[PDB]
Amino acid sequence: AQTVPYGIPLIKADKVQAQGFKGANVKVAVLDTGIQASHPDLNVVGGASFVAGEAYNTDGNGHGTHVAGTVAALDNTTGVLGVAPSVSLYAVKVLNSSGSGSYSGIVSGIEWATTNGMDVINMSLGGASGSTAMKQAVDNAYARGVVVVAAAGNSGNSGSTNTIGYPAKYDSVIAVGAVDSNSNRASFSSVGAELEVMAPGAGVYSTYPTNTYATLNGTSMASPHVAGAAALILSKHPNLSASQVRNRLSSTATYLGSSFYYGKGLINVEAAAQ
Ligand SMILES: *C(=O)N[C@H](Cc1ccccc1)NC(=O)[C@@H]1CCCN1C(=O)[C@H](C)NC(=O)OC(C)(C)C
Ligand SMILES: [Ca+2]
Ligand SMILES: [Ca+2]
Ligand code: NA
Repeated sequence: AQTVPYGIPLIKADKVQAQGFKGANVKVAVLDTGIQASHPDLNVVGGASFVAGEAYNTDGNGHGTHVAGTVAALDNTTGVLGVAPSVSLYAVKVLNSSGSGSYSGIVSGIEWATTNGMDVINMSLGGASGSTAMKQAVDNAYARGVVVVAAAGNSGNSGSTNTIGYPAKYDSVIAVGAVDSNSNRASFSSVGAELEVMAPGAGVYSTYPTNTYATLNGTSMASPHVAGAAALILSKHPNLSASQVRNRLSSTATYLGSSFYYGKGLINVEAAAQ
């Protein structure tokens, strides 16, 4: 009855989980379209909503719910298995039903997250431009010790140009690209100097409203693999700093090719969590 999405062992999260580290006590905020809190495979401990007319524990789009499931679907006898199934999960709603958000809404969510003591923030969202306030927000979150992860973008490549979106592009944020179950880069994955690591992003099955499970493709889906990993690292080495966590992830990554399309490569949690 429980399905193991291929991304889990592809990043070796399963080997870490078997060590006894599952993210217990680590706080992760999912900055997204909200989360279907009543899903039986998810346990949402709190959150906030910065979108008018929608509470934070409903997901009318599904995206938030799916991203969250990759970070933390419960390890049990049903549904799927998250990368860090015991993490304390918060839903922070910054995107509307249609999957879009405003700058001030996103910034508010980052700030909330920093203020409320999150350890890791996941932002499967992004655009062609940033804002100064957005930059301030992210830089400040990192400086205070939160690991900040974002999807690089689903723009593919074109010639020698950078298709890395913001906030991923900021240097205090990890930009994650997508690979498929064969470990190959997916075509839609953005490219650029800032790309940092890769994770599973094509054909990712996860939680999905209402009470079901579905497969989506996107750097959006690769991002939470990284957030979940950081969370595992922290549960095994609580003394680490954000940048140390960041460093472990990119240094032990599996090389796949040039950094412009693959950054340092595919994350390897077992290696990173040593
Ligand atoms: C996750 O993969 N998020 C990706 C986009 C992204 C961009 C920059 C940095 C990180 C991630 N966003 C989406 O998939 C997003 C959700 C709701 C709309 N959607 C779009 O960007 C769609 C695909 N674009 C769309 O509206 O463009 C048209 C229809 C042409 C106007
Ligand atoms: Ca539930
Ligand atoms: Ca489950
Ligand atoms: Na980056």
